[PDB]
Amino acid sequence: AKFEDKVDLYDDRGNLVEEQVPLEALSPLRNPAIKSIVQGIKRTVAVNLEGIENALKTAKVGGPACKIMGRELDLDIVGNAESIAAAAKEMIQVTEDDDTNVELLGGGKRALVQVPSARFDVAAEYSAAPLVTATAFVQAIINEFDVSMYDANMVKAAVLGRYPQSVEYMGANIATMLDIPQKLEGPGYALRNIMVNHVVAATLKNTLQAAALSTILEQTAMFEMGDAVGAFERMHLLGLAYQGMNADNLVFDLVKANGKEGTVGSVIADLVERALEDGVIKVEKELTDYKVYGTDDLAMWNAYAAAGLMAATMVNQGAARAAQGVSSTLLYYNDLIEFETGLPSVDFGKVEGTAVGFSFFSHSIYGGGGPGIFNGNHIVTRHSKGFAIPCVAAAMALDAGTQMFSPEATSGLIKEVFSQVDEFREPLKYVVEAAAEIKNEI
Amino acid sequence: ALVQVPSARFDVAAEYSAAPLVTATAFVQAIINEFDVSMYDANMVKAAVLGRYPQS
Amino acid sequence: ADKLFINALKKKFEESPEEKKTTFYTLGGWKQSERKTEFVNAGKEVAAKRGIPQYNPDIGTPLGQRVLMPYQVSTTDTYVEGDDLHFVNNAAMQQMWDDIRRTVIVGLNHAHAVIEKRLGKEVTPETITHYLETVNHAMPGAAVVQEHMVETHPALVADSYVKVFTGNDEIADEIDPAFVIDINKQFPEDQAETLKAEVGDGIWQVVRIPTIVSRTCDGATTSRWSAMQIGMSMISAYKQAAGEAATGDFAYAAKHAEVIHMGTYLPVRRARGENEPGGVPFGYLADICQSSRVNYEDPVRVSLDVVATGAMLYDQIWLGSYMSGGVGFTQYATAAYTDNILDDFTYFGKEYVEDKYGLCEAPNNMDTVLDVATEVTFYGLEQYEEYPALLEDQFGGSQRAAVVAAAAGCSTAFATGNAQTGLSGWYLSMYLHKEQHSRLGFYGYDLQDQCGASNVFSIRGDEGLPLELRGPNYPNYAMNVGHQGEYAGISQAPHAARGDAFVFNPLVKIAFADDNLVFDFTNVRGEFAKGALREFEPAGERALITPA
Amino acid sequence: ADKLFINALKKKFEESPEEKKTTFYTLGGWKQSERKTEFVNAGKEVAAKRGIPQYNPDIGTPLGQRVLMPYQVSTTDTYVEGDDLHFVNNAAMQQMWDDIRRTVIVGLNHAHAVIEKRLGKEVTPETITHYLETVNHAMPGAAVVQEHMVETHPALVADSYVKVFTGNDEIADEIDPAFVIDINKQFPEDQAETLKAEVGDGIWQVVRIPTIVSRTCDGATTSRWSAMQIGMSMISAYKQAAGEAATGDFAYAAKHAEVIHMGTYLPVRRARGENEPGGVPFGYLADICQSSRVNYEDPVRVSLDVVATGAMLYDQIWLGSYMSGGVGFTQYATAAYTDNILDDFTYFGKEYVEDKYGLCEAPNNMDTVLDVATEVTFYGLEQYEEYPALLEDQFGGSQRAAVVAAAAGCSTAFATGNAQTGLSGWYLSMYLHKEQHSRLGFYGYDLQDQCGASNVFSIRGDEGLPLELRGPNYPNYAMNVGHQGEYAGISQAPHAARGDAFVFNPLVKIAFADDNLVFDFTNVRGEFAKGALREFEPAGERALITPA
Amino acid sequence: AQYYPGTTKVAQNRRNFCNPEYELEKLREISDEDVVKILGHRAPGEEYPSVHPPLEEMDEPEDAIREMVEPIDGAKAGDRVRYIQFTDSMYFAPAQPYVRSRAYLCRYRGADAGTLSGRQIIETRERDLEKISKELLETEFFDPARSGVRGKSVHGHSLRLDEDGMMFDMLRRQIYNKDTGRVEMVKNQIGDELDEPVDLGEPLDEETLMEKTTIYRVDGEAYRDDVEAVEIMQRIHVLRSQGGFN
Ligand code: F43
Ligand code: F43
Ligand SMILES: C[C@@H](OP(=O)(O)O)[C@H](NC(=O)CCCCCCS)C(=O)O
Ligand SMILES: O=S(=O)(O)CCS
Ligand SMILES: O=S(=O)(O)CCS
Ligand SMILES: [K+]
Ligand SMILES: [Mg+2]
Ligand SMILES: [Mg+2]
Ligand SMILES: [Mg+2]
Ligand SMILES: [Mg+2]
Ligand SMILES: [Mg+2]
Ligand SMILES: [Mg+2]
Ligand SMILES: [Mg+2]
Ligand SMILES: [Mg+2]
Repeated sequence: AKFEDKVDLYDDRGNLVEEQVPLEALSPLRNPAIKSIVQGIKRTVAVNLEGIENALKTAKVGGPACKIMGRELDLDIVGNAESIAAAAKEMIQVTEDDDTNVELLGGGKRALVQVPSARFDVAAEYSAAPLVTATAFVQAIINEFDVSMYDANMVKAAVLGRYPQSVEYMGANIATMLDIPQKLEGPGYALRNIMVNHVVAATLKNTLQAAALSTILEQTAMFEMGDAVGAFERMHLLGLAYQGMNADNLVFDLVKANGKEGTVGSVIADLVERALEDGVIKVEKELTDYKVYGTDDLAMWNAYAAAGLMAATMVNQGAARAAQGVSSTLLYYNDLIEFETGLPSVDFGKVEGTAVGFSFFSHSIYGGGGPGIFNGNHIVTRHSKGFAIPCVAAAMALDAGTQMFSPEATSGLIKEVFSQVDEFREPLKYVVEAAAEIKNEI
Repeated sequence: ALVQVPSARFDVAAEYSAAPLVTATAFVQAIINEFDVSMYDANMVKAAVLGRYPQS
Repeated sequence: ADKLFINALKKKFEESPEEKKTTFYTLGGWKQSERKTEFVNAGKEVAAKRGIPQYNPDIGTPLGQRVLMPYQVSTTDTYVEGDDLHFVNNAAMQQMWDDIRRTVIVGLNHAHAVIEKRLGKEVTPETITHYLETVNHAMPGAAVVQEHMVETHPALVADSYVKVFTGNDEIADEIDPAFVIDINKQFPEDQAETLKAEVGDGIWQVVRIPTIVSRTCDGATTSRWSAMQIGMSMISAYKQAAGEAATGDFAYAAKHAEVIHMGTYLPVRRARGENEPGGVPFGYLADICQSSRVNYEDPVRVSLDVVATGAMLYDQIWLGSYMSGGVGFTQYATAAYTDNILDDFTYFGKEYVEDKYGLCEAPNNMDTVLDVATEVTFYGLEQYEEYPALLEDQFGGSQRAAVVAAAAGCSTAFATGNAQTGLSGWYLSMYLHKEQHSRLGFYGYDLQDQCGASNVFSIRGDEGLPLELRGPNYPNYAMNVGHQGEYAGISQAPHAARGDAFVFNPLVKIAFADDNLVFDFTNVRGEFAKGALREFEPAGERALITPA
Repeated sequence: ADKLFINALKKKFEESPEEKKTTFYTLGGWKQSERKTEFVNAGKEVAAKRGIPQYNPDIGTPLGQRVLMPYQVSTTDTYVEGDDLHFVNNAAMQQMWDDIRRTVIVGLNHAHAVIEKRLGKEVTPETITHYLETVNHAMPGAAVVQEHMVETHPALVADSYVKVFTGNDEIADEIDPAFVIDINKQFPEDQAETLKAEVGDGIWQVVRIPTIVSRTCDGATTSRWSAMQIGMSMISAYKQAAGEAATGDFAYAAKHAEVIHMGTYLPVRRARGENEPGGVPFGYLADICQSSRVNYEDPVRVSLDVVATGAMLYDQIWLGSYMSGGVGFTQYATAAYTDNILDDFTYFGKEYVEDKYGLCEAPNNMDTVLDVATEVTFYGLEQYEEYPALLEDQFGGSQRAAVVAAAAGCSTAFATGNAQTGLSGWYLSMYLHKEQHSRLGFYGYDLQDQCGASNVFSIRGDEGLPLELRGPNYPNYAMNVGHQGEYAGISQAPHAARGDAFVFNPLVKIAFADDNLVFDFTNVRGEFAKGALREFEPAGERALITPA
Repeated sequence: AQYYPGTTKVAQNRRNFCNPEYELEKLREISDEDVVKILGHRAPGEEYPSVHPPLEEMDEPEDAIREMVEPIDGAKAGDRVRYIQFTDSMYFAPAQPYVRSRAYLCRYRGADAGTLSGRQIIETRERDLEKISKELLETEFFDPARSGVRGKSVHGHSLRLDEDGMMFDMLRRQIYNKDTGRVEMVKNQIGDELDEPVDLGEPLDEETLMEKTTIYRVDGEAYRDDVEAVEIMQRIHVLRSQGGFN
């Protein structure tokens, strides 16, 4: 309705699911699956019961290497997990048939918790998830074992760590994909402060699903930040569709055509040809043996170029099966395409700039780290408005084992719990389905 | 002006900053579009609305 | 025997300490004091030099209508006017803080794993020793790879270096001992065994950046500066490309994944980065103080050395400057480390507990809290009632509240072996004191005090925490003098009675067991006395680069 | 006549500046350098005294296979090795930052309203003078109300004081002139009139706390310390109860309602409180520098004094220590204040603009950006191509990128009279330079550069801001050397060309027009040279309280 | 593909380096063993170390992207990622830093390229790196006087040449032999002495350097006179500027 654009949507095998879907059916503001994903990420907590038990038995609470001799408590938490989880659930829920979920995993070593959505509807933010979950499990453990008044503070420290002396839950044995509100680089950034490795872990390293989840989170943040309001809204929606949703099978087809022998440069050549074939760009001027291209639709050129960028990452880092060169792809795809065409690169230079710093901060002494530790809230990688981090998630999904700070190292607790959730694990499926459902309401 | 940003923006947001951020940018853009403020000058509209953010 | 404070009271006043009356107004105001006289003279010289009035004894009210007292630094025979204990006037106090602020602990465990896996290279005691030669050139601010680098003057940065420690005696013994904090040499045998078992085969760096840099910059500089020069030294000593993808793993490990900050960052109202005083938990401060490894046969001495460390840092520098400033809070803190007063009260409590229960043998419960904290509170308060000179010495109610309750809380923890019941005894002391004398501290003293009992054993989000994990940022504690250093003492007390090698973090305990520090953390009170006498030599000065 | 860098190039190298060939490897490595020789000897002594190896010229790679150059401090006749421009080795550089960190501006407008409207007392120049005498005793750390206070040594805190200013000449003249920043004395006529019009009848304090305190503590201490002693002095001078309800209005006014920090606090990844370098916006840095009020007939000189101020603070101290550390970033910054190179390029651009447009006469549009920034970029790059000695001097691409683009961006702003098109010209310069030489800066240099064109004129939440309001916390700018000080110069450029008295905050401009500061902000490059020569005398030393 | 605008020899050389259908001129022969020695990552006869197991040994789930993208040979094997780094003199070396990164991502698969003023690097799986490195070393990407293989201590891109026409090297890895007029590599790229030196052939003469260079300079072809290349850079600047605004 606001925009006339339509897109064809596909599954992660490259098969058509629904043709001619209005662009706004994919908007975070309209699509009910994106709403369910975002509310799900606000409300879901991983609880490490085994970790709580071990911290208590050794008195190792409050952060790395910390221990309080004489405070040890030996409680059979994992052996009584069913009871503890049920008692916690009774405190966590609002009513008995609401959407609270408390599910044991790993023979009671872990629990998936989804705090009821209704607590968030009367909350300013999202910290009720860890805070309600933490106190419910602290109280349920105390009540299970009749832990005394004198000892119960150790249970609290084992669950939530050094908070509130520390600002973070330092040493906690619960985890969420979000991080505390004080760590936001700016207001509106919370859906950006989600480690790439956590996205890759939740999607079980399926490259397209990782790219989709990351794009959904990034572009949803762009709405919360106001970046996708007014003049920019269509640019952001088309980015979501083409870079993260595989609209028109463009990413998929570019990878298919370049996967056997291709390079970043061969993907660029194919994308420019496709943009020309589709009327997105046209020759504006002839210089000496050089065509200067123009466009009457910068948002659409940006989106095609963004799909090419994702494909280039998949081809380049997929061929190496090593994620580190994503920083280089993000840079030189954009640098090469501008000199190839005379048109601006993705995000009007902001991907390329993000890539310059990200390259530096993943190959230098000064900060950063490997690709998986970045996120849209990281100072190095915040600058592009959603068009860079999803490529990093695709690259880390394709990494075969070259990283020390891999998702296995950083994100195991998150993987066990959050990959249980179908809409987190396979978002592309659910978002496409919801878009097809609401296609006639736009 | 009293502004109440639609509740649906908050149902797909982590927190509450969409209210000032969506309001600010809608009014910045509306002012620029009302007077056809040039590219060279429009950054002053932004400063007048939202202040020294993001340096502060 | 005489109470432990009698010598000091006899030095302060002409009357015996029991005498009830005196005469005032005869001493000539400020003119009675060597120090105030020095200040008046300096103020005249400063104001003339710069053309703006400055210190003037005739502004506001006339100091010294009573005796301006000397203070005995407890455990010493040094007596000084209190102005020599102000942190601004005491280079030992400033250096104590610089030595903490400029330290970080940085693992080599992830780093050695990156070397073996991503680079496919060996790590051995020999490659470590070469790395340590390299990093000890680089850390103070000198180059190892690029041409045309310009460097820090080695003499300006002579206090900066890197050592290591490990629980693996085989490696510890093989490295040049110049670079090793040797756990076997620094700790008595039982403590050493505990500490080595905590560390295991881990290898950890203790990095100290230059005092001149820490003073120019802030605490949040320390882990960055450390990581830059660890990074350069890894490149040089292990033959990486000088800036390849693996370089970033060393950076992330040294800055985030295997760093221990002394303090964590603070909320916005009191915005500060890492390695500032408010971020240092009470258990860390107890572990920084090194009294535990020297004075272990005397748990009172260990606990009160921690109180001195914390009262000075937390009340004088932190609350009295970072969080306020001006004249500040010298005597709110000196009450806890002068005139052997806290020592008298705490030795009484220790004896009470040792005779009635035996150390660490009392039930860990409210009955023990009520017994011990009440008995010690009434002893302390009785001393102020029996010795008018003592009451005129610790003239502010807050000072008395802190001292009496520190003795009561430490003694309760000596009985239970548990800091949490120690903390409950602290709050009970305050409530009893308030009722006994119909006063407690300053207008705001007992905010935490009145929240106190209910929050000792709470488990709620921003309320529940074992005392060792609390610190200056625990909400109720974030504002007020006369508590934080005493809480560090209570955190130390049960561990000192138990004979534990550390209170909360063994790495922090080992990291200050080092005579290459500028300040001597084994004898905090002795150091404060040396600074008061103008005899302590700090690092960081600019004399080498300024005119004669 | 000669290019302004020729004398410096002839000092550095035996060959003429145009000569393409030289011979290397013949100078004895570090032995060629007086300074490196001093460092080798100092490292031997440090290591021997402390028992830990330290500086060692044989660790890593051998410096000085090429000439280790002297640098001319621009606008001076002083030539020094670059190590003498490292902030650690340069007391002037350290004091420049201390003087900023320890300053806050605090209104008396709410305070005087509280006195009149709430205490029911009159305020007049006489009452203000009495208040100022009182606060000049109290501010350095001395008492005005309580008995038995212990105080800071006046000579350690001689640099701390309070002055005031107001735009009402007749009020200013009635307050004792020892305490007044006299706008008419410090500023030329037209600037004085502008500044007095901005201030009007407002009355503002400039408070400087002691350097020794700022060094012990942090920048967020400054407004607190200021407020405590303002509070005590309001009590004493206007005869309040010493702690009544109205006392809290003075606290809130001095700490929040009418305080102006030099820097705002930072977000958590780079957590810091107020008054740290990253919070100082570019327009404030240009205002702190005082070149504008003394060199106003030369807008190039004004602009490049601001570049020097900012390159040193932002790259050497801030990025090179607070945000990293080690050897750091001396020559990334010196490129912008040595050898008269940036001066040569910027005078070229100024003259080009004068000839084609006239200063501030060009249309404020992209046509002007394309014209000026391209022409000036090509001139600067041609100099490196024509003079091989120049290219070997500014050997790092980042240094050249910053210098060339600063001249291009300042020149563009000289033409348009608007900083935003100046900023666009900076980014265009980088793009042209990158295509010309197939290189630009270090690995991460052009993150902001490639975001740059699109963000110049953006209006989005965390993108859109006039350049004067941007600073080291603007997202794209938060990490990288070779930009922030140059942006402060571009912020100054159009205002210097227009003859404006200030860039962004008139109170900040006035607040540094004060010869009672320790650093002389009117001549930043001259002070850097004085510090390099070891001839600068900083505040904050502990010599009076340490052994002779 | 068109690669780069402009009508100079510089611009054509930039296009030729990027265009994988342009046959890079081979200037010198280097043995496989000698490429391995110059790289310095493994010893002659040393098996390729691994960072993870061979792909075939892994239990990877279905992933359409993985399935469509063929891994390079070293990725199939689990090879370490290693590097080769070059410094190019501003006195008319044939390749230059952005030229290299742009060209590498057109020509080579699975490549992590980084550009800096004084050094330019590619990181990829070790066996593939050895094949790429032979081409970087044998062809007109490299001149043994005006380019250097340097994993550290890279200073020299902006320095005056020595009397032999050689770029500065703090570590003197490449030595000009007056008796042959050829350069030898005497150390590997990180600066360790080689058992035996590697012949790198003769430095290109001035005429040939000028034919082959990709740097614009006032004393060669000036960028400001390649007006079509400047036009495109200016165009990019303006279009990015407008796009960021509205
Ligand atoms: C003006 C206030 C209100 C306020 O916000 N702070 C004050 C004053 C402030 C000033 C006093 C300096 C000066 O004289 O200029 C300083 C030093 C803080 C600063 N700005 O540097 C301070 N208090 Ni006070 N403040 C103190 C104390 C106290 C005790 C003093 C009781 C007594 O009988 O003497 C009482 C509170 C109480 O009754 O419990 C007190 C009050 C007060 N405190 C009353 C003034 C009392 C009076 O009119 O005499 N402080 C103390 O109890 C001991 C430590 C002492 C602090 C200096 C140090 O620690 O060395 C000083 C701490
Ligand atoms: C190890 C890195 C990677 C990294 O993360 N930082 C380094 C090294 C680091 C170290 C070097 C100190 C030492 O030698 O021990 C320090 C001083 C930072 C610190 N830890 O104190 C630094 N760089 Ni670097 N770094 C610099 C520069 C540079 C230039 C040098 C090019 C040349 O041809 O000489 C290049 C980047 C580029 O090519 O553009 C560069 C690279 C590199 N930079 C390469 C090493 C290059 C080499 O192997 O020789 N820096 C500069 O371009 C000039 C300013 C200079 C900085 C020191 C100062 O500002 O005085 C120094 C800034
Ligand atoms: C990126 C970030 O580091 P982390 O990724 O958070 O470790 C940041 N450092 C920097 O920005 C380094 C800036 C100074 C050194 C590089 C100058 S080009 C910081 O320490 O907060
Ligand atoms: O008088 S107050 O209790 O307010 C301050 C004591 S320092
Ligand atoms: O080589 S880097 O660009 O990473 C660092 C330059 S100081
Ligand atoms: K400091
Ligand atoms: Mg019970
Ligand atoms: Mg044609
Ligand atoms: Mg030995
Ligand atoms: Mg000693
Ligand atoms: Mg000593
Ligand atoms: Mg030796
Ligand atoms: Mg002067
Ligand atoms: Mg061959």
